[PDB]
Amino acid sequence: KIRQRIVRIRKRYMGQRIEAGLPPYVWGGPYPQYGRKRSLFIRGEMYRRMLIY
Amino acid sequence: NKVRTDKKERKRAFPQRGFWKKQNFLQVKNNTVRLAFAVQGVDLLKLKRLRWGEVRKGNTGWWTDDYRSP
Amino acid sequence: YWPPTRKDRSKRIRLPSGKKCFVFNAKRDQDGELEPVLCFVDSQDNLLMWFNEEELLEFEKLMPRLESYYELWEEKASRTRMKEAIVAEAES
Amino acid sequence: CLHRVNYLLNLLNASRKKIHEQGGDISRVYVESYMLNIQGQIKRPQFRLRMVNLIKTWKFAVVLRFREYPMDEYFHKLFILKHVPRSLTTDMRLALAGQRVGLHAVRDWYPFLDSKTRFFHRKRLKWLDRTRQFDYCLARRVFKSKYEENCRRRKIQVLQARGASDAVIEEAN
Amino acid sequence: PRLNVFAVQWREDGQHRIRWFRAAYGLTRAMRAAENFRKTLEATGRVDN
Amino acid sequence: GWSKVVNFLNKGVQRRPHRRLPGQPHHQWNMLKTQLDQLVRSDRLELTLPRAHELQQYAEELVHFAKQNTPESSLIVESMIFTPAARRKLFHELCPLYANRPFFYTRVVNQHRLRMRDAAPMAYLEFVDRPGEIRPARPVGFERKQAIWEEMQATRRGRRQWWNHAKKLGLIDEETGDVISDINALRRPSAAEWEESDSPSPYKMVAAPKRALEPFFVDLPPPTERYRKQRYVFKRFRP
Amino acid sequence: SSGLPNTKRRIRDPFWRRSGWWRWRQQEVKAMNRSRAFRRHLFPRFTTETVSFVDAAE
Amino acid sequence: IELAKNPDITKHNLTYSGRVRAFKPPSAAQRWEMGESKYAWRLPIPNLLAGDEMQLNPALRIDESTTQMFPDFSKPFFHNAHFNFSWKPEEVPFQQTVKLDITPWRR
Amino acid sequence: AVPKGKRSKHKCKQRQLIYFFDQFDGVFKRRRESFYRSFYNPPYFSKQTEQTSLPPSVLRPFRFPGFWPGRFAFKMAS
Amino acid sequence: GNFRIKPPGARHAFPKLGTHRMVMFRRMNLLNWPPEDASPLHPIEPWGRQFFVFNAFATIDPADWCGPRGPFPRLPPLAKPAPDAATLAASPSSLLSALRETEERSATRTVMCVTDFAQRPLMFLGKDDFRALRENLPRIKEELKAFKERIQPNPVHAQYDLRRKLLVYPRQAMQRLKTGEHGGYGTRRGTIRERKT
RNA sequence: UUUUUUUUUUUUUUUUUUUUUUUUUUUU
RNA sequence: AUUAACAUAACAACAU
Repeated sequence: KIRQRIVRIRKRYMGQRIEAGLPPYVWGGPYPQYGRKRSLFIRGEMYRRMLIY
Repeated sequence: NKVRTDKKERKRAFPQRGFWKKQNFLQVKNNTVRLAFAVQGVDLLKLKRLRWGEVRKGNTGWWTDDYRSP
Repeated sequence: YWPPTRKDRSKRIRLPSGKKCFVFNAKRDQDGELEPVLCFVDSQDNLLMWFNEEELLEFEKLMPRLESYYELWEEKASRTRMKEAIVAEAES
Repeated sequence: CLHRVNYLLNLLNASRKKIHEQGGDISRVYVESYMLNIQGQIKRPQFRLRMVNLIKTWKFAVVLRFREYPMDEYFHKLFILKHVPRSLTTDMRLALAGQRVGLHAVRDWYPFLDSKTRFFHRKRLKWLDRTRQFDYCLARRVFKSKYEENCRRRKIQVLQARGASDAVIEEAN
Repeated sequence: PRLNVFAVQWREDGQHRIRWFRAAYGLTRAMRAAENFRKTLEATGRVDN
Repeated sequence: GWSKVVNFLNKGVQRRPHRRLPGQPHHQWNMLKTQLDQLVRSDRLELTLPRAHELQQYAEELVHFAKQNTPESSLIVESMIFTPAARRKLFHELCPLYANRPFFYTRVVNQHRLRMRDAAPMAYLEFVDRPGEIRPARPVGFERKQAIWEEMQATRRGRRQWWNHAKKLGLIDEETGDVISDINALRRPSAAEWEESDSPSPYKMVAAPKRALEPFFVDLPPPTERYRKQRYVFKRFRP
Repeated sequence: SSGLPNTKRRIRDPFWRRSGWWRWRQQEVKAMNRSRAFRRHLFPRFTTETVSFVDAAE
Repeated sequence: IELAKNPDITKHNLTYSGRVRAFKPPSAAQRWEMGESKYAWRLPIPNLLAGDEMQLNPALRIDESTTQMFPDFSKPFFHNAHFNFSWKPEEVPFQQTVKLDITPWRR
Repeated sequence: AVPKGKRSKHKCKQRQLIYFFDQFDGVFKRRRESFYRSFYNPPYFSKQTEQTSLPPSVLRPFRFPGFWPGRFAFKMAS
Repeated sequence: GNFRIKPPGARHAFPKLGTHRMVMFRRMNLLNWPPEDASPLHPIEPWGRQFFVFNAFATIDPADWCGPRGPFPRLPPLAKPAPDAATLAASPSSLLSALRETEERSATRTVMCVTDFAQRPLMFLGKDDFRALRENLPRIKEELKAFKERIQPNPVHAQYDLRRKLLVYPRQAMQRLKTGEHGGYGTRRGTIRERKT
């Protein structure tokens, strides 16, 4: 419940900035890692192969 | 079904308290239509709200008549 | 709370237009926390808006640019009066 | 504050409008009786765990009767019986409270203003009657004359409001 | 994921045993409790080696 | 039903102080909290009579704790609002207003009517001493004293009735045993007023009753007329 | 009061009363009511003629 | 009578059916073959033709109401703000790579 | 349980009046009195219905012109 | 205007996803807010706040003003009347054109305006006001710095810490899973099986 | 501040406690 | 247009 609350405020702020048209700046800090699978790396190879073909 | 051939009339027999209202989706759809007319420059809401025999040129209403005493 | 007593504000600065301004601690809209605020009031003592140190510093940088506009637009304004009067005084 | 009562409401309103257009006095019209007539039914299916019930709807027709109270009858019910409607009394009280009338009307409507005034008036009437002081015919004539004069003045003023000529007014009334 | 809980696997006397750790009170709290339980097992010497 | 069960069951039953609401307590409190902010932003709300009698409990406490002007009280006030607009209004328009009002800043008015769709009672929850109020409010403070003095000076009956009361307020001259002649002598500065700090411009503002007016015309509808939206959208049936 | 009908209401019963509403009592009560009702009228002491209503079509 | 029925005025903005999401394949101009070049504006030959008749500079046709200010490269920023392409500009400093750890317990 | 027999007409008749009195004493009578109180106050005006509804009013009409003294209408001006 | 009246093509030329979806809906309401003749908006970093210089319409002298009307009093503008029907009938213009006639205003009042992220008017400033404000800038920085020192931390944190240090804090159970025929004992044991060679 | 036994008190009266009903009115 | 079952209404009654 608290996380779903904080997300809203963050989003609101960001949206306000976008509307304003200010330079695009974000929180350049240590982000978490909610993912587990290497989807991007696994996905690139298929395009490589396809191209080859 | 439009043809009215399925067993969709069974549930309706029993009483109900209320039903859902897709306001969220409807609002969006209305907004999109409004935008599509606004880009051309015609007010749809205004025409959907004005009194039968009412004439209101441009962005005008009750408020307009306030200062326009003369 | 709103009314700043003599011991809660600085000297009010009057403007040609009658608008007043002072410095006092105001509850920010964010959370209601007190911070140094530059309050602006009209002739009838009504709140319009406020700034802070950051905002004022930012604005001070932009002030020069804005000044040119005052001179620029003035010309246009002046010329519009000539365009109106040339036909008003020649075809009335 | 019901929904299905609208059907009755509409009949009532239509009857009042038709009677007013027919020239009868709607202020003296009372509901006599009523009558109900069965029309039919509309059955619908209703499935259950081990049966299929039948759900239906009702259909009825209402017949109403109206009667106009002559002057004679009217007098006897209001003056004697004091069976005045509630609407009239509410109207009177409203006017009095809002100062729409003078001090002279309170006393005039005293016989029909409130229940206490009605009761005391009736007791005084009885005493007068026993004392051979009260004249039935005189009271009836005064009542009828006042009502007819008010009705006539209403129409005369309504006609004068339109700016009609003296000849038109004389020919109309 | 379905049980929404942490588990600790350790071998004692040639027998497999697993303990429950409900994470409803807190993810970090349950994780630290499980880690502390495993460390206590290893320190007291109840894990085969 | 039968209309008799209601009476039969109600025998020897105590009344509830706080009216029950649909939902969990956490939901109920949220509901009331949001409705308090919405009431602060409007000046009158139309609500059911039971609900109107319930929201007034917190409507009074908000203003009661807003006037203290203390860090502690500030916290409690913070703990009862959501949007910044309500905070701004409460702290800039309502606090100055009820400077001299000890309590009772709100009221409930019954409409004596039933809803078309629900057949439910209706009522209005309007603040006291606000523009376009249903009924006027009584004076407080020096205004009250002036009113009382006026009443006294009007007639003998008023004088007699207010004799006792007037003594406390000081409207009676003890040196002569008569009502004070000059009432302006009892004037004192209120909190609402601005303490003393101690043009030929064409852009000068023009005095006007609520707020001043600019010397220029701007093509803009009022705040309440520049943002349109459909109130409700029909939902087509699926036969 | 406020969203609640009064608990101390009195609902009439056409066929029962705490003071007794038996057949025998009904007779008496009806008799007295009729007697009182009748007396409320005030008829004139002098009339010239009496004319009745009749429906020619019927 | 029905103000919503105006296909001529609304153009393709609406679907006139139960299409919640529209579909639009790539355009001719968008495609590689017979497609408008992103760098041909600065060429000598086109300017010759375009003599006091048309400006080929894309910087003179940028919407101001839907564009953000230029950020600093040094500072974090989005890619989609102004970069209308699919390749990292050389101006951008070096970026580091992060590899997910599948078996952190081995440490 | 299940009914053992059929209800007579008499019983139903009785029930009808019982129910009518029950309802009248508790619903209708309260509603009537609540309705009648609103008369003092101005009529109700809805914002939603403004598109078709008549302008607002305060003054109440008189249903019984027979007992309505004082002027009824004003003479037209010259 | 933030939109091009009668634009080319058969589709919108602007994004309609994300925040832009909201912004389009917000801006469509007011098709004429931004004067045709206006300076570009200049937003500030911290809080969405834009500045722009424009020209406002004239107004009637207060002398000739009737008075405040309605809940939002406003002075009337200074404009000339439209052509009358008698002249418009003889005019060669079409009915469509004739019906679409409006007044004519005078825009000769130059002013600076400050808006929010939403381009919502907040305040208006003139040349004299702007010049006057510049002479008091150094006097305001010192006052702001002096007032900054009067702020103190929030005692909420300390009071909560003391409360939790010198008060009780009960904790309830969570996730009380039930069991079927067989009950639990805190720990479970696996099974042992032999291979088939 | 409320409820409860897990606390406290009684174990007396029966012409008592209590109560819906004034009856010289033999044809309301 | 149409019988019964069924549904509503009006009138008629006094040694009570």
